[PDB]
Amino acid sequence: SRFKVSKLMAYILAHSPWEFGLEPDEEGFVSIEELVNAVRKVYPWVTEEYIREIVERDEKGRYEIRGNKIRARYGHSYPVILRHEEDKESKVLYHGTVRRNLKGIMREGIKPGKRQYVHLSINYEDAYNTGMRHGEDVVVLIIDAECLRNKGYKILKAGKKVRIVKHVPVDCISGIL
Amino acid sequence: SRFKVSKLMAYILAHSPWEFGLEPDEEGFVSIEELVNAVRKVYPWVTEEYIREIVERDEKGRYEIRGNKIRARYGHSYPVILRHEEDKESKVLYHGTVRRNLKGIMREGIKPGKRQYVHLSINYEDAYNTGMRHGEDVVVLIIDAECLRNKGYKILKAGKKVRIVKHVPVDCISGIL
Ligand SMILES: NC(=O)c1ccc[n+]([C@@H]2O[C@H](COP(=O)([O-])OP(=O)(O)OC[C@H]3O[C@@H](n4cnc5c(N)ncnc54)[C@H](O)[C@@H]3O)[C@@H](O)[C@H]2O)c1
Ligand SMILES: NC(=O)c1ccc[n+]([C@@H]2O[C@H](COP(=O)([O-])OP(=O)(O)OC[C@H]3O[C@@H](n4cnc5c(N)ncnc54)[C@H](O)[C@@H]3O)[C@@H](O)[C@H]2O)c1
Ligand SMILES: [Cl-]
Ligand SMILES: [Cl-]
Ligand SMILES: [Cl-]
Repeated sequence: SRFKVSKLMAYILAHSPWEFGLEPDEEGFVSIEELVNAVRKVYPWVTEEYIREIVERDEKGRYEIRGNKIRARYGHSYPVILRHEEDKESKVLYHGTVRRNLKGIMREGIKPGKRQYVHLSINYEDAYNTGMRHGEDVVVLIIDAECLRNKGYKILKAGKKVRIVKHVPVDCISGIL
Repeated sequence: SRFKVSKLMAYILAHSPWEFGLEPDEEGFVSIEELVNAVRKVYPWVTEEYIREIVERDEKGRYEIRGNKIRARYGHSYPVILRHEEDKESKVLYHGTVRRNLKGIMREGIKPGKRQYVHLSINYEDAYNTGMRHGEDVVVLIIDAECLRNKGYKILKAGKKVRIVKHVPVDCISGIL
């Protein structure tokens, strides 16, 4: 299925490319035919046209093709240089987490942890879906983006609905749902 | 949670699809995006990727995806046409029920009742758990599957653990757990 192939694409591109012999450039980009060969290791119906259709029909916009190079735009577990467009439009953003983290967040703000950035969503639905990775008892913080920027933070457009920012101080959290 | 959304998928696919606007075919298949859109009236965060993940991780293999369509494989409360492969490898199967039904079963054998088929399990554990739906005083009948096949019956692979047979005569009940 496209879903299964996409999961392997995320694994290869965002998490363990070297296991397959790929060498991401400093922005995550690999050659698409190396990627296609690696995916056929597992799913041999896959071709370059199939990879491209997945990229182009992705509602997240989580993949990016440039020439015959391809990457995950965001969410890697390894360091990448993220040179993304600034979001200046959004007034409200959302961060999904589990309730046990509120204690930390309300006194520390939202911190990027082991990533370069904190990940937000322009929709509460997406923030909830992502906050679910850490457990059942999901809460979604409402974030004041104009307040973020006025503190001097820049908000980048990592995906269609994903937004990233170095940090969210408590002052910028305007509700919990 | 995956629990609640799987329960809603079971309700929709196996019990009440019409109330959601879906129109199962003669085999119980609905379009996946129709299903996703139905589930999102209750759990608005649910995506098609989340539903495909549930199908994949279901330890029963109770859902089936065929192309862009999805069904419950067995266990509907409404009548559906069942074209599953024949199980020839299992030698013993299990039927979980409650003690009060023993008087009926030993008089008559195991009867499909409202369903097209009796539902058996590959696994003693799962037979027990399913039997608990009808009360707390559960007994699991050991069924001679080789006997059923020598008697004519065709046993089918409804699920990865579920097997279905039209009727189990008393002569085929090898014991009581
Ligand atoms: N969480 C969201 O709202 C959201 C939005 C869009 C995309 N995503 C995607 O999900 C993945 C990242 O998941 P994630 O956002 O859970 O990050 P993560 O998986 O790296 O986990 C970091 C966790 O730390 C928690 N945390 C942050 N500040 C804290 C503090 N001060 N004290 C205690 N805990 C704190 C966060 O809420 C989060 O649960 C990426 O692929 C990203 O693109 C998440
Ligand atoms: N019974 C099991 O061990 C078992 C195994 C695998 C899956 N399941 C699943 O459980 C769901 C319901 O299955 P079920 O088997 O509980 O059936 P069911 O819920 O449709 O109820 C039928 C009941 O009638 C009882 N019965 C059968 N013959 C009888 C007789 N002659 N006299 C009196 N009572 C009699 C059965 O033991 C059962 O308790 C289905 O989705 C099915 O796939 C059940
Ligand atoms: Cl990922
Ligand atoms: Cl505007
Ligand atoms: Cl059910």
